[PDB]
Amino acid sequence: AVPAPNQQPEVFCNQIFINNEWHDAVSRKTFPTVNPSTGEVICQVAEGDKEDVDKAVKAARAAFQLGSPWRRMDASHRGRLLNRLADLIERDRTYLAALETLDNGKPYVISYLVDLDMVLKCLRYYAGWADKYHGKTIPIDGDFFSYTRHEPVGVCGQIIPWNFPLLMQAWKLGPALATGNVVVMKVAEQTPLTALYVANLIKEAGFPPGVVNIVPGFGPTAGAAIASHEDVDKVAFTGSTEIGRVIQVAAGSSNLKRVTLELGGKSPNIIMSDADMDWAVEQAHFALFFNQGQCCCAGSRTFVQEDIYDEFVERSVARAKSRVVGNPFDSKTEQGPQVDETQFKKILGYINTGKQEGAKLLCGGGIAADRGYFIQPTVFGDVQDGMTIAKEEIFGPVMQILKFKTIEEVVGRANNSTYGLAAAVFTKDLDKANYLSQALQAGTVWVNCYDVFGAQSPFGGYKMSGSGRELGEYGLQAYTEVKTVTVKVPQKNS
Amino acid sequence: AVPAPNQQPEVFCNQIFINNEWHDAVSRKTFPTVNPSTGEVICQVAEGDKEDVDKAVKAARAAFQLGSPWRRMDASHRGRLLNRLADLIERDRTYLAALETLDNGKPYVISYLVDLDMVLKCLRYYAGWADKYHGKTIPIDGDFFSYTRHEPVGVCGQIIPWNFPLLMQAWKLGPALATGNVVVMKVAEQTPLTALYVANLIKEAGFPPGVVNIVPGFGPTAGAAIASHEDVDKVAFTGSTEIGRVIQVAAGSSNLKRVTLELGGKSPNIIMSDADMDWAVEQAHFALFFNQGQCCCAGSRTFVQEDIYDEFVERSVARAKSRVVGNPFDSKTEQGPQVDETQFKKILGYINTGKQEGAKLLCGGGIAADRGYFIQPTVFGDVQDGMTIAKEEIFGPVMQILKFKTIEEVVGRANNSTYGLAAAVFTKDLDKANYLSQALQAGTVWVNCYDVFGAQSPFGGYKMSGSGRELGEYGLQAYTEVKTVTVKVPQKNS
Amino acid sequence: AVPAPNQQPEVFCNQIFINNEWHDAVSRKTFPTVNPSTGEVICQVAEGDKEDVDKAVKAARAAFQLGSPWRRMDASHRGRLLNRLADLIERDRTYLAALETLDNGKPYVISYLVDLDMVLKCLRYYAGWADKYHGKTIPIDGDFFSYTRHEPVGVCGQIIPWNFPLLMQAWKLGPALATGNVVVMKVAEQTPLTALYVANLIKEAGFPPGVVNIVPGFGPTAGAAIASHEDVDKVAFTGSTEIGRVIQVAAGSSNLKRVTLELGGKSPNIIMSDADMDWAVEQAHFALFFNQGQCCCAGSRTFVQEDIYDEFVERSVARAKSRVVGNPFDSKTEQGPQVDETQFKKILGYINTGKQEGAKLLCGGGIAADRGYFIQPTVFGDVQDGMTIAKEEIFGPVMQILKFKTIEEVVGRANNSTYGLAAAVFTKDLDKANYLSQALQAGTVWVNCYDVFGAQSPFGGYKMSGSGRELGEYGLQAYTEVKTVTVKVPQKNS
Amino acid sequence: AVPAPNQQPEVFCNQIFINNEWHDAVSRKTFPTVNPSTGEVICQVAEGDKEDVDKAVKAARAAFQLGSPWRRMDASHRGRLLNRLADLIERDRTYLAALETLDNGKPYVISYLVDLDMVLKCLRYYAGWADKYHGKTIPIDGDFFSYTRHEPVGVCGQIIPWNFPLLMQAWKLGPALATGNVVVMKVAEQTPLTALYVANLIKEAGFPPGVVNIVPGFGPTAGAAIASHEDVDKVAFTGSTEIGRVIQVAAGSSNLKRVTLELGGKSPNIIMSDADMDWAVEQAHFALFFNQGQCCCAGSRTFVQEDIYDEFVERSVARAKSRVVGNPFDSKTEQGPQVDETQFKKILGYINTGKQEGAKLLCGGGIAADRGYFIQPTVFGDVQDGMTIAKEEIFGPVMQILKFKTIEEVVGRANNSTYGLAAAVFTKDLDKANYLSQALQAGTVWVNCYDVFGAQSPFGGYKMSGSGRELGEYGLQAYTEVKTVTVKVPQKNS
Ligand code: NA
Ligand code: NA
Ligand code: NA
Ligand code: NA
Repeated sequence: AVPAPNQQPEVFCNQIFINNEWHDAVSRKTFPTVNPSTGEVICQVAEGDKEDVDKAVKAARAAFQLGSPWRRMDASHRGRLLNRLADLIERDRTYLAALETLDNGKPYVISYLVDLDMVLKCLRYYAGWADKYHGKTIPIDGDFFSYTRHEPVGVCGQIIPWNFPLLMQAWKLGPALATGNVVVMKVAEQTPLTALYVANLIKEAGFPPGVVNIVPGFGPTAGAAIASHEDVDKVAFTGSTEIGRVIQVAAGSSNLKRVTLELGGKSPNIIMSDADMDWAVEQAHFALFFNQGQCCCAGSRTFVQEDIYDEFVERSVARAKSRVVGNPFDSKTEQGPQVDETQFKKILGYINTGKQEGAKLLCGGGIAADRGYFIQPTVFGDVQDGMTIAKEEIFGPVMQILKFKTIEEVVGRANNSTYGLAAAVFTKDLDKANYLSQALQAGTVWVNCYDVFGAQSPFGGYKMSGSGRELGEYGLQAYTEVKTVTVKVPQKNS
Repeated sequence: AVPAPNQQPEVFCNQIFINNEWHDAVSRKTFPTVNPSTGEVICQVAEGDKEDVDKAVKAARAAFQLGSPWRRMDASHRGRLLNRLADLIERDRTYLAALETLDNGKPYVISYLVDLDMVLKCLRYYAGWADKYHGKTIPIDGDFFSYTRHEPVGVCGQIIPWNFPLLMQAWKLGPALATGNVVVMKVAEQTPLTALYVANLIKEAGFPPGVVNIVPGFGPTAGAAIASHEDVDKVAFTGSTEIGRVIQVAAGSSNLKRVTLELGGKSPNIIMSDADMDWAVEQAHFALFFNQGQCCCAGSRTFVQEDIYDEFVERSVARAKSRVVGNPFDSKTEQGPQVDETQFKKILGYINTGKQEGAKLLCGGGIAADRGYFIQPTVFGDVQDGMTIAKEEIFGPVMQILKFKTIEEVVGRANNSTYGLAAAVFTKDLDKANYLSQALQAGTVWVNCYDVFGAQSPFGGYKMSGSGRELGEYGLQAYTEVKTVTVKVPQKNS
Repeated sequence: AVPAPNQQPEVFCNQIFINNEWHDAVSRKTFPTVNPSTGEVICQVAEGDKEDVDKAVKAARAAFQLGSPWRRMDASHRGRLLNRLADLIERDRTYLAALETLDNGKPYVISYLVDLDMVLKCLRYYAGWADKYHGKTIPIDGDFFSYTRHEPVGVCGQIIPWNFPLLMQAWKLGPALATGNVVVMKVAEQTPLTALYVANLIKEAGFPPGVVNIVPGFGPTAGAAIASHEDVDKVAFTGSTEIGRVIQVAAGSSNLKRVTLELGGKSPNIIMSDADMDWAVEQAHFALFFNQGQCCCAGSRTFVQEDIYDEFVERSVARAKSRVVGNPFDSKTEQGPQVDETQFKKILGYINTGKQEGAKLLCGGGIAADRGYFIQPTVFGDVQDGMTIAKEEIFGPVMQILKFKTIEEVVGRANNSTYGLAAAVFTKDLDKANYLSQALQAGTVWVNCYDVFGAQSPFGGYKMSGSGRELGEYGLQAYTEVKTVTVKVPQKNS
Repeated sequence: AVPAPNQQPEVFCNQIFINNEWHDAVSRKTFPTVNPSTGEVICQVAEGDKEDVDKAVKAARAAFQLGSPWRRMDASHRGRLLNRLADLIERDRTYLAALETLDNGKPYVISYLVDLDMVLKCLRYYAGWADKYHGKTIPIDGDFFSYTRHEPVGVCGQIIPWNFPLLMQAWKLGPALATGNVVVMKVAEQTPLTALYVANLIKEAGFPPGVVNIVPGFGPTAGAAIASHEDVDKVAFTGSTEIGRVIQVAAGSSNLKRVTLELGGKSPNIIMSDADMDWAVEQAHFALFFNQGQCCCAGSRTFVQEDIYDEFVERSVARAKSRVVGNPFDSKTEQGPQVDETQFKKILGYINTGKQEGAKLLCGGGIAADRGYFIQPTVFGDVQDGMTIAKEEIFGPVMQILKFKTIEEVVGRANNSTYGLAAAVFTKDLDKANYLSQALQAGTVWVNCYDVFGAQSPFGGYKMSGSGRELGEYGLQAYTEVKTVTVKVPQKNS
């Protein structure tokens, strides 16, 4: 079931979080955060900039000093704190889900059943890793005792997007804190509220001051300040491929800080002729339209084998036309508004480009409401690889259906992209499944399913969809600095 | 028990290696490689540039295609090939050691007993890793079967320095080949010969054409071409910190290729009052003077506790004065010439700066021979943290001895650096050793020893000394692209 | 902060626990459990036998059937349940500690601050392991996809001792439940209460019926029934070496069930001449006297270097004389009574033997109270290796102090034993610590400390002190059955 | 590509191997080893007994002493030695293959192409493990430094069968030697020759005396002396379930030595109606008839779905009737003789048993030649679960074909056995494969293939088919003794 929401939840936090205290921007400047469903301003938020970032970094660095409460804390206790933070989030689940929906636009039912649940599972998962990421005792040559210490990388700058505000924060905080690092987080200007409230919970949980610092603000200012900072040891970024470049260049230009990127995609969803029609159709719909189509791993290239193409398209169009668009607080709503005006216009622009280039508009294609940033579930058929809607990430409710003949053909076409975040394969055949999962150049390959995330399984991109991995044990690698200690001994023995 | 060397080894390879064939630069241009012991030209070498690197990348990419011999090869067989390569190198050990000394300048005895031995151990170590770097089967939530495939990152651009020509090539090829990647290597212009001959052995061993391609040439040309190439998936660089920045910026500006860096250092060698005097003195000498002082992790900051400072310095000066400098082919020679004129002049410049800033010159300080790039073993006493020779990497036979009082003091001074490649601690006290090894911010902390390397133990730097690790199991991480495959199953059970 | 105890807590559970329900023994027989501090009966407890064990096994087997709630449960959820169990035990902490002290005899302060704290840390540690014990994807030769599934071993029979009732229960349940196994636990006849109450908490936590079944009773009856059962897949035993043999014999004679043993010991505590006198004395005292000396890893062989022997002995005797013996509920009591009469007499018998064989009685040596099973802290000096009190496990407040001269001597004397559960070394010298830690043949070697347990570090014995390890990642191995799945694929690629 | 064999290979080794030297049995007794193809005696072999085993154990223990060549040797060097042994075995490949066939009876082509090839890959695989089985540095609570040492278990008694003489020796020596243990091996009385020759190669390779000792002789004498020896730390046995019990009982009755067992089986080969008929028929034949049916994991229960039963049986019978039985040295021979008379008679007995209980004899069922121990490829149809030929391991060329209807039915029937060594599933359906591979209670589950072994993939049984695993990383666990070292440090930091 799902508890009734407060459609107009009160905002308790809207400032910069440093040393477990709330601060106004040094410039005293604030920026408005809008409710995408109405287009009206929710409240003002402290606009952090370079100077505010500097304050946050110094606080983090201080909390990371040898002998500090955070450094001396037992690894198991860090796990205890993460579990406490999770318990607190669960206590304030209904409120957080409502505030998430208010600032993001996604359906309250989803924020409660999906986003929040995943946030809880992510933090609790990593909570258990806190005291289990062992170093090694190595059998080196000669009379020596060699071993490695898995230490925290240090002050970690984390910049996250707006599509999954709370979840993105969880994916970043979970591994970082589990391994004993300190954080200076830069949340999206479109969705700063939920993350800021969580900071209050981090304080309530008992995390030492300076361990987690959140600086709301713009990208070119606050974000770039973190990426170019001389005292930030590592930066984790999740967003567009274009900005990912800026981040890596900034890291190489400054202090050569370690970098991991989770960028965009143009994920291919391959439906073989032997697939379960009903299942594939529903999953292909979910694969694309999930979260208003604002998912980095969205199945934006639906490949369908010719023998079943016509039927698949017919069923897909019907499903899209039946997709309920409206008030995200209404239990019947399947699709809310896009995050903001910029995205709203961007998507309409892509739809226009799709029409211009010859793609067959099967349904939707325009605005779905007079107020808010609602867009009709759109489906394009007979899409070709060279079309703009087949190459660029739309990040909206715009489905692309392409036809193919052979398995060798679809492999080449699916892999012919600078992106490689994810891919899916729908088939009943064992050999086909194995052939494709191996051949596909993507960080995650789903078989007879889509958007199946687990805190236990790593997620990340190939090619220009990013570098490094998040979630699972792999998610701890980027947050660890390996130290080798080689000691001379009297006489080494096996 | 070292075999008599051939002081005038014949050069059989001096061109660009692509598809197991030797090619002249497209521009037909060549550059001279000098014997640092005489200053005379050994021979000309094909000067590779962008167009040459482009040919290399295409060959590598072709060898990496799905279904190719290298891709279909059993992981165990890749291990067999690496073992065969090692066997071939051992067969031609005496020749390679001589050719190494001829082009690099290091004593032949060291080339044979150290470099070649370490080359063999590295290749053989990784040969064993070829079929053991397992992926994982993950207990994800829901009715799904989730697992990861540890696939090769792809086309790897590897740029190596001149201080350890053969060894650096092995540290690179070992992990790359063991994990099934393809290589486009750019060797140092100062020492291209030995690596090129090894390429001939790579062909002889049976490695498929295009798996390993070597392009000799300059850095701003060939090296930059690789770092900025749109089809190179990963770049591994070892060299100066200055150039490391260029590499990472090039990667972010191009295709967001994965990057790992092994940069410079100013490693502190801490000698506590309770240390074994004789041992610490000898190890401190080796720590700094090894390989003409041309070691990335050289103990260029010798911290000595006041109570033993005087005696330590006296013994160190004596050892430095008795260090034999001369023909690297003479068995009595402990120190050969510096790699080239540029390094020769740079070192003298640092010695001049050391005198100008108030450091007490105890011995050496000038040229050691009329012909070649020989420098006298130089030792500076009463060095202060603020001095240039105390902050900048000299990369030559110039020792810095600093005095300290407390253990807390030395930690702070040792850690006050933008470098953090290595560090050492000499003491008989258990608690002191553990306190320091933990407190020191360096990739490798040696206790009662120095420059102890093992193919089993990872090596890499903290801060601006680099990112990522080489050697050991960790050395495989950067050469692996993790793919998650999540399959829907009828009913998941434990 | 130790809360005021209920020096006579009420017993709510005293029956057999099967399918989350309380049952009387099939025979309806019961056995008394005595308060060692008064010798008075606390209450009767259902005396389980073979027929009762058979019921428990069938219940366990049923809960382990493919498709059952326990088998289908998400691994992460098993973790949640273990964390819930912990929270429940923490809620009833004060009560459990008191009940522990009542049935066992250990000081309430220790039961609260040590036993329960460790029980909570153990369960919470393993809760985090529930969804992280991955299988592997293996790069096998040929066109195949090979991987391993880490499945539960199945029905696990767990037999535990009386020295740490609650903690031994946690050490067993934590790893077993985290890996998805089912349990048929046989608790000690001397201390069945606390475990039985925990079963109530297991039910309250939400664990499916049949997952954990507890059968109180005698060893030759219930215990042997489990060890010899044809449907028990694995048995984990902790107790004496003598019974350990019976366990392995029973396993081999029955169905070849997997076996792991945590037996007795005669752990050497080596005090080098350069050790911290005060610290070594206090730790050596703790090492032997902890938990009324009823610790499997007790430092029952205190080796002291001759140069410091006299002083160490003097200080040791003073500390032993000042050790407060009395009512466990009194805050000032450091030592409570022995678990039962049998142990009471066995200890006195050993003290008598110590006197008869020439060991020098320095203090104590007799009964400490008129009522209960209290024994005076006894210390024997000038003990020789061949003496009975130097070879056999006393399991009481009887300290053995031996004199030695050289480090080579002590290693040989320490290792000359059929036991090898633990050992300790006290010294300030780095080389000595490393030499001894490597040379000593024991599952755990403590340096400058003793009885330092962590749920993160494995514990187990060498030689006849047992086989297999508990705690840490290693504790999951014995509870895992490895399955290899090798699938034929169209064409294998790296 | 198989070199012409020496049909009458000379025997160079037929004594007891201790300390790299050949010794006669203390009793001077010898036993004949027979050529199963002719029934003639090949030669006599020293009959080792208890006293001979005692000598071997003492030699092994001596070679395992702290500071010995074997204990001090670099782990990487152990790998070098293993690779050398492999090279020597390959050098004498043709000879060993012929001698294997001479004493065992299996076809020379198979001995050369399969057995020897597998032996080479096993040792070479484990050679790579020697310096890679790392211990751990654990983030324990409090101010401590905790880590583990992966030490050798010690003196390992290894008892192997006669079905795969050389391969079984490799599966044993590889992991034991890679981890630095010492060995006392007891080879099968029916096939002692090849293992003894390999011992010569062991000495030639450079292994220190006492590291590997081989004692040929009978089971109740030599084998039992090893299992019950007071100085043998671990025993690995491969053979019948009956003797496996004796081994575990001996271990528990003696010194509680660690035990791993690889026993028999009655592995089910499930053929679904949608399987590739031709492929399944050929694979089901191989599954049962390989190595004269003398394979522990032989697919002795071929379950076939009713809709394809009739055709499958027809094709199976035809294939069985075409299977060439004859001189193992003739290239045309597919099946040689059974290992000895005892097995010969046992098989004939089971064949008669099958006829008596109602199983339909489709072909064969009798002796295939006048001389030797040749038996006709026998196929039984319409076999029922309750029949003896359906429950007990025949270990001969006798196929059982059973009919089933549903997938749920077959799972229950396949799992209804005290054996659980292996199983197979033939189907084109993804879901069926996953459903079955998860449901089957077997150590190895092959999908669309059978008898696919890889040094990288673990092998072992469930239930009464054994305990523990061999091959892969898992094969190292039983050969490792874990030691925890917990050191007190000034101040623990992350
Ligand atoms: Na917003
Ligand atoms: Na040169
Ligand atoms: Na009692
Ligand atoms: Na024979």
